[PDB]
Amino acid sequence: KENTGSMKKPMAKAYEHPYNSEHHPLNFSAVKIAETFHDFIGPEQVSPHYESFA
Amino acid sequence: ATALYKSSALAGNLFLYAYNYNNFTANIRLRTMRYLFPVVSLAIFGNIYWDYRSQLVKVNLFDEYIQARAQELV
Ligand SMILES: CCCCCCCCCCCCCCCCCC(=O)OC[C@H](COP(=O)([O-])OCC(O)COP(=O)([O-])OC[C@@H](COC(=O)CCCCCCCCCCCCCCCCC)OC(=O)CCCCCCCCCCCCCCCCC)OC(=O)CCCCCCCCCCCCCCCCC
Ligand SMILES: CCCCCCCCCCCCCCCCCC(=O)OC[C@H](COP(=O)([O-])OCC(O)COP(=O)([O-])OC[C@@H](COC(=O)CCCCCCCCCCCCCCCCC)OC(=O)CCCCCCCCCCCCCCCCC)OC(=O)CCCCCCCCCCCCCCCCC
Repeated sequence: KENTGSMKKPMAKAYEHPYNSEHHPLNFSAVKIAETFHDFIGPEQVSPHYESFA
Repeated sequence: ATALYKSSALAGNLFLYAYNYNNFTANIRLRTMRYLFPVVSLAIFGNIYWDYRSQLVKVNLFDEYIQARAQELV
């Protein structure tokens, strides 16, 4: 009997806010400022060498 | 040069509002900027054009006088 089960059709989509995006988030937080910050300073500059540059 | 720079800096503010349009428009914490950004923009435009317009008037007054006074002296 369990094998005979089926699945209902779910809703197509929920509400899509016309003024919020992943790159331009509507509300503010320090998390998004952190993403923009580490994109500016770039990722950790990992050295492949065995001795320091200086 | 001064009028062109101050016009580009004003255009820069319009980009800042356009680049952040969704926040200035939908977030109520930024309503005061949405409401008063254009008033400041007009007051800035007015200063830019006022100075250019006044300078233009004076240059034309100066040019028409030296021509008239010169012919009298001739
Ligand atoms: C027409 C011809 C003219 C042009 C000719 C061309 C010449 C152009 C010159 C370019 C030279 C090549 C450039 C190479 C890279 C930059 C130089 C460098 O050393 O980088 C490697 C050096 C470390 O080498 P590393 O092995 O790759 O790093 C391994 C570790 O990650 C590091 O950390 P660690 O702790 O894990 O490991 C040990 C660490 C231990 O030591 C340290 O970590 C140093 C600690 C410093 C950080 C402490 C906090 C202070 C910083 C706060 C930030 C303030 C600035 C920002 C805020 C204002 C916004 C602008 O490093 C060391 O081993 C000793 C330090 C290196 C020797 C001492 C160098 C002192 C001067 C360097 C700083 C410049 C000061 C300003 C001078 C300029 C005056 C206007 O990087 C730095 O520490 C900072 C670099 C920033 C330098 C900016 C200035 C560039 C101009 C360089 C000219 C030479 C200096 C002239 C000053 C003379 C004063 C005595
Ligand atoms: C060491 C040498 C020194 C050289 C000095 C020069 C240094 C470089 C300068 C760089 C800054 C200037 C940028 C020049 C363009 C460079 C191309 C570029 O953007 O990089 C590649 C850039 C991609 O960036 P990516 O680095 O590859 O990756 C970005 C990530 O994906 C993330 O995507 P994202 O979209 O979020 O990234 C945005 C990205 C790129 O954002 C952009 O979309 C670039 C567009 C920036 C427009 C600048 C304002 C100009 C307003 C229009 C004036 C038009 C006048 C003529 C009108 C004729 C028609 C009547 O970054 C920026 O937003 C740059 C903004 C720079 C700061 C501007 C602050 C202004 C206030 C301070 C004023 C100071 C006085 C000077 C102001 C001068 C103003 C003339 O390419 C594009 O974005 C393609 C855009 C395609 C659609 C554009 C549609 C037109 C948009 C116009 C906006 C209209 C605003 C409202 C109207 C205002 C007029 C009344």
